[PDB]
Amino acid sequence: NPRCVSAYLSRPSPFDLFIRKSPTITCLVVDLAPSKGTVNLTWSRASGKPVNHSTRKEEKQRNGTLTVTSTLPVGTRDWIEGETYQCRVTHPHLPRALMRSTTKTSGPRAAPEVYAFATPEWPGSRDKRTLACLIQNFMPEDISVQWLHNEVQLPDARHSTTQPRKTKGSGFFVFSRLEVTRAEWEQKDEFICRAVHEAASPSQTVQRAVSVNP
Amino acid sequence: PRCVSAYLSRPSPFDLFIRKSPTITCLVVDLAPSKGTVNLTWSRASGKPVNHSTRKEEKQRNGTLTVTSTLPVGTRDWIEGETYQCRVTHPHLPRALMRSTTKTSGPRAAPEVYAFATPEWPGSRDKRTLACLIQNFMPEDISVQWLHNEVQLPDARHSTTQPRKTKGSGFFVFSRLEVTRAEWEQKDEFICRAVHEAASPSQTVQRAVSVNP
Amino acid sequence: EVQLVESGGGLVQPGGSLRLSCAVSGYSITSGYSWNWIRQAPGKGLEWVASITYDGSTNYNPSVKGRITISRDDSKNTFYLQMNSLRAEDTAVYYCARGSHYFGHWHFAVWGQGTLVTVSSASTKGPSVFPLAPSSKSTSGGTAALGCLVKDYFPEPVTVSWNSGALTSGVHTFPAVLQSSGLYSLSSVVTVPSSSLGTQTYICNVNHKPSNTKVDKKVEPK
Amino acid sequence: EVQLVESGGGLVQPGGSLRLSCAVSGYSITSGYSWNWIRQAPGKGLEWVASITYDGSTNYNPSVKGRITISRDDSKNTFYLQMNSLRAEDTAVYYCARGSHYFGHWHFAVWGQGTLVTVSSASTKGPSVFPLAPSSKSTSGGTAALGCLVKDYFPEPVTVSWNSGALTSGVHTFPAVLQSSGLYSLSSVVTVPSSSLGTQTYICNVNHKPSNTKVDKKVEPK
Amino acid sequence: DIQLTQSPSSLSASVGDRVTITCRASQSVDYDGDSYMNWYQQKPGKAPKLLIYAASYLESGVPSRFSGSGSGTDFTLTISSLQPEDFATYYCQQSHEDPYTFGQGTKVEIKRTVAAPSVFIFPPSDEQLKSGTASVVCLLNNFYPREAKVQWKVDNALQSGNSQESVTEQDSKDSTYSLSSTLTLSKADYEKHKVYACEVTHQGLSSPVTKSFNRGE
Amino acid sequence: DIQLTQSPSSLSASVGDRVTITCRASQSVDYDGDSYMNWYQQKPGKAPKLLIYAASYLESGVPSRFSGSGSGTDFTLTISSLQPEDFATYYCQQSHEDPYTFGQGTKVEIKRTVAAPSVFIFPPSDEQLKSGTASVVCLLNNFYPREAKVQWKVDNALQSGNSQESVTEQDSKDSTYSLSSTLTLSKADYEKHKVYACEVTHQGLSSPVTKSFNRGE
Ligand SMILES: *[C@@H]1O[C@H](CO)[C@@H](O[C@@H]2O[C@H](CO)[C@@H](O[C@@H]3O[C@H](CO[C@H]4O[C@H](CO)[C@@H](O)[C@H](O)[C@@H]4O)[C@@H](O)[C@H](O[C@H]4O[C@H](CO)[C@@H](O)[C@H](O)[C@@H]4O)[C@@H]3O)[C@H](O)[C@H]2NC(C)=O)[C@H](O)[C@H]1NC(C)=O
Ligand SMILES: *[C@@H]1O[C@H](CO)[C@@H](O[C@@H]2O[C@H](CO)[C@@H](O[C@@H]3O[C@H](CO[C@H]4O[C@H](CO)[C@@H](O)[C@H](O)[C@@H]4O)[C@@H](O)[C@H](O[C@H]4O[C@H](CO)[C@@H](O)[C@H](O)[C@@H]4O)[C@@H]3O)[C@H](O)[C@H]2NC(C)=O)[C@H](O)[C@H]1NC(C)=O
Repeated sequence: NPRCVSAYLSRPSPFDLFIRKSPTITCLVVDLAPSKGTVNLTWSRASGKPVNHSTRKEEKQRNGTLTVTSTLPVGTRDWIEGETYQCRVTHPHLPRALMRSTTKTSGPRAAPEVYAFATPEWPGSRDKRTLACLIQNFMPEDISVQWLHNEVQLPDARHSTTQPRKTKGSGFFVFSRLEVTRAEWEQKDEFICRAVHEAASPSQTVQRAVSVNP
Repeated sequence: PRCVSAYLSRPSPFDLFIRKSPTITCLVVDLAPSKGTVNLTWSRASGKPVNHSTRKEEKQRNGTLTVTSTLPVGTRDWIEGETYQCRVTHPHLPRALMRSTTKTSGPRAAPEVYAFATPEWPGSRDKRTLACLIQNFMPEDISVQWLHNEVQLPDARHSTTQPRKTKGSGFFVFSRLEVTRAEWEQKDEFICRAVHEAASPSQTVQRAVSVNP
Repeated sequence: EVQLVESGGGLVQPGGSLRLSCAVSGYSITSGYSWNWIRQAPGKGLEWVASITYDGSTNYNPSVKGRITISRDDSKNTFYLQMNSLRAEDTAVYYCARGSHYFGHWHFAVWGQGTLVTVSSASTKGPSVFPLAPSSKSTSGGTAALGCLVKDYFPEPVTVSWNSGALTSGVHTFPAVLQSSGLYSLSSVVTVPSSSLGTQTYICNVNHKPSNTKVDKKVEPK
Repeated sequence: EVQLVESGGGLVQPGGSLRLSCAVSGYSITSGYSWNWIRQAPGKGLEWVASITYDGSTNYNPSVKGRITISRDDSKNTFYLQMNSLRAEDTAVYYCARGSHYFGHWHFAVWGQGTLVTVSSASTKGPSVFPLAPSSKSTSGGTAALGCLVKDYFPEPVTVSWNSGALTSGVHTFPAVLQSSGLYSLSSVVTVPSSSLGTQTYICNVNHKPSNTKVDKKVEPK
Repeated sequence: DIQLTQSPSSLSASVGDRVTITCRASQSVDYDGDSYMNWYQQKPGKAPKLLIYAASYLESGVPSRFSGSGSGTDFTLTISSLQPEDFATYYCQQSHEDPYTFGQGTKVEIKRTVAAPSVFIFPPSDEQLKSGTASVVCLLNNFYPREAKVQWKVDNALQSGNSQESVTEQDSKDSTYSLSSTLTLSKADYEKHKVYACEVTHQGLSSPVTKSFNRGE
Repeated sequence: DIQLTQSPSSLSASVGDRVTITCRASQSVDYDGDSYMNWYQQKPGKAPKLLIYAASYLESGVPSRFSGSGSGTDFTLTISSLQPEDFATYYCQQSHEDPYTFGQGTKVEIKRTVAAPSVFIFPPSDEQLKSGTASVVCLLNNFYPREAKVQWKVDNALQSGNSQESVTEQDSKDSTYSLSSTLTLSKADYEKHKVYACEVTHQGLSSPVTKSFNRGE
């Protein structure tokens, strides 16, 4: 397993883009050697406008490699108009610089269909139940999912969301999994599965409620 | 950027417990076609001979070559904890690559199976979507099938996610199956079946679901 | 998507002046990017002429600097090229293009179709349009050839379409040739199923903007 | 230096037999290296035909194999190509070449100039040689053009020299053209100072081996 | 000014073949770890299209068979598998120093199998025959290679100095050419004679082809 | 058998420019750390000359501006600084497996400045007129580019179907072409008429040039 220095550049999450209205993009560089020098990581915009102060972050990994990230805030309108942002990575040990670019993404648009389910009780799990959410037939593939219980949004660490996979049609689908406790559904037996997607009209939101005991 | 990488899989629980014809596959990625072919060889810790592997090469969209080798293994050999090794040599590497695989060790827990159907709504009248949540199993090796009318549907009719960790100790997966009106009118019962070594007996667990209950 | 459309081209007298305009749509020319003029004289290579960035900074090629001006009209989302003391060597197709930025340098990622500027002491003349009639037994391929002769015009260009753009397949519009008279001439031809000669009507639509000419000649068998 | 000269080419009937010989000088064909025949059909690429090593080991191209034989004569330091059942496809320029060895593989480091083999049922015909006389209509300023018309021969080739090889600069011997008569024709021309027309003698030396024709035509002005 | 030289000036290659175009700069266009040379494609009648910027980065929507390399003063554009629609002139262009400058261009022609022309002849229209001039047009359609010969014969009397030719660029789908030959006569001379013939010679024709008509029929 | 494909099929480049030829083999010609691909140069009228053997090794006496590279199935010949004498057809050739095979060849032409032809005309010899035939010859000497037009006019009557042309290959020193046009007549028809003219049109000529003579002088 040789370690190859690779770079990645994400798009803003629909949540940061449409809800918090604080969109950001992140340049991720992996498989760096700690004992080697540090990388120079710079940004550029197609419009020629200046870029904002990005926030840099480095992390030692268990597999003995270094991970460098740079997060850049972008204008909401700028991004949506269809601006192109670029990240460039240089290292004296790297033969050739790395460059990745990101943009709005174009193509057909379809709002997501949301379905929420609760698992029946299992022998053993007296006080645990699992909630699941199917979100499908949306495009493009960018989508954000949150879980709300008692009108407050749960921490992102409480639930797991799969990556977008292609349907047999043209759209995409994702699954979301949320483990809940008796204390929670007894306080209030309503859990909201919310999806944020650019094609959802209006306010880029679609959601469904589910109950353990209906 | 081009990174020469090698991977070596374990047998699917289906091939292992049902077909009783388990195989392991050594995958090599990011090769240059005109640079000649790689040498891919197998080995066993016991020293016993390896069966004839099937080699397979395919050019990729990104202009690289992908080489795979699938090796049939004895069911009893594997379950008793034999170790199989794959080695890749190329004149240009020139340090060889080696991957190894063996029976899984650790705690074992059977999978819990739940199946759900999406409600009817205009647009999806002649189609419905079935979903299956399989969770709290370990180890992560698992194969999933869908059966309708007691015949097993072909793979590729459904999509199955890879195992991720629960908040507990087990793993989970999701399975998605689009079904047609013609089928649930023929028979409104669809089985989501999981094959897992900790499932008692016959390494099988399943759950049924109906479009119109 | 961004679109760029040039206008103001055509015939100009030697020593005369030139005003080209680039109408931009889909993006605001004050919002970003660079905005350039590039020209291509007949049978020759490309020459960058002038540019204006979104913040108003201008730049010119020394080859033509001093008789040249680039400017913009924000309300019209248009930018302009002004040239004076024109010579025959200024005869060229003038493109406008939007430059995209990459770490301190620009590249021309989006172009317009370009407009022809002709410098000559000749007069404008609209074309005559004559039909090239298809024959009986025109082809063994069961296909028939017909066309329009677009004769005696100046300057370039003329544009030719068939059935108002409905018919595009099989069409060959030949390059204009300068006749000894000093006027241009070309033909546009199309192959069609001979079975359709009775049923289908074939019209060639000829436009010569310099002379404000627009003609629709129906080509019938004989 | 090693030198290879092939001979035996010329006209051959279809189904007839062919012997080409490569006389080698400067090196002994039993001392080392491989000795090969390579052919080049008109307007097509090169095809390796046969080889013989210094120890007599032979090799053949299966494409042409079974109707061919390669051999040698040490006393004459020559090696030969024998072909039977000749076909129109065998019409080609045949080269002999010495292959040099490199770790189990050979490459052709020395070549002969080649000989043309023409397969046809027509008969050989020697050329008529006519002068292209220089005159004021063939004089530009200080240079005058003169030449020889080599007409009606078969098969190819003819060889043309001027003043027995003394005059080479400014000489242009054109490719032969097949006339409708089925016979070949060409011209050889040379430009010279018009001042030399009175003083200097110009002789074209025409050779057509297939018919054993040898001509020396003096070209005089006017 | 930074001068750019391209080679070859022109080339002919078959479908599926690799094409290589070189650009040399009079001075280095390197700056801060990147080389600022751009590549453009200009098809007939169209404006230049950006293929590659900053030496090796592919513009969005551009086929992957286009690739760029090089640095300093030495740059290379590669077309890995040539296609009929790739018929164009390719330009390199430096954006490192003002004024921006282009190379002189490289013409890429497609080599294909020989194809004889379909020949057509067109009498002058009755409309034009009211105008004073008579134009007889001969069409050579869909042929290759570009080289062709057209002879006009009025009552078998060969014509010269009264005809003009025009040739299309190579077609982007089948890589053929088309040619038009226009014979220009006075109305008086046109009516004075009966037979009008267009004789075509081409590499794909075993025998010269003649298309003709009789005036009045 | 190993098949070899070369590209481009043909190219035109200027003196001093880099030329690049690619050779593709149907299977690998590698063995024991070497690649057994050879490159040859064939100038007009001459036999092939070895430039490179085993992919990258320069044959003795070959200029250093020739270099080879590549391996497996991918090979490249480079001419770093093209010279007029480099006008030739270049062949790749594999020596890895019997039978040895050559590529189809790549023609390298030199691009130079335009040069107008010097036109010369030659009446038939008295010697030929006794054979019954009369050949009139027109010479276009040392011009560029290759494209030229030659018209034969006998007493101002244009000729066709009774003339043939031949063109030299590009000269190895000044990269020009020369052309001959031969008008063939019977003695009877030749002695019938008075004026024989050769009209030449070329890109280097502002006006078509005519060379002619009167029979008997
Ligand atoms: C040592 O350990 C570290 C940490 O675990 C590893 O770092 C990981 O490296 C892999 C690749 O080597 C990274 O995976 C890639 O991530 C890209 C972006 O990932 C993030 O993006 C968002 C926001 O964070 C999340 O959705 C996502 O989960 C990640 O957080 C992807 O763009 C890549 O996509 C891949 O798949 C797609 C299609 O599925 C392809 O189109 C792509 O080309 C690509 O193949 C990819 O998934 C991972 O993010 C890294 N993690 C961290 C924390 O840095 C080292 O790899 C490991 N090294 C060794 C030698 O052991
Ligand atoms: C050109 O295009 C090809 C085709 O897409 C790319 O090849 C892929 O390369 C990536 C990484 O370079 C491979 O990703 C890895 O696949 C391993 C094999 O798992 C598969 O096993 C079977 C059979 O395929 C199935 O279960 C399933 O299809 C799996 O994909 C994985 O084991 C790897 O796991 C990684 O992720 C986990 C967590 O997510 C980590 O813990 C691991 O350590 C590891 O990082 C990984 O997913 C991919 O399989 C290749 N696909 C094919 C078809 O060969 C080339 O990479 C691409 N070239 C370039 C330059 O991008």
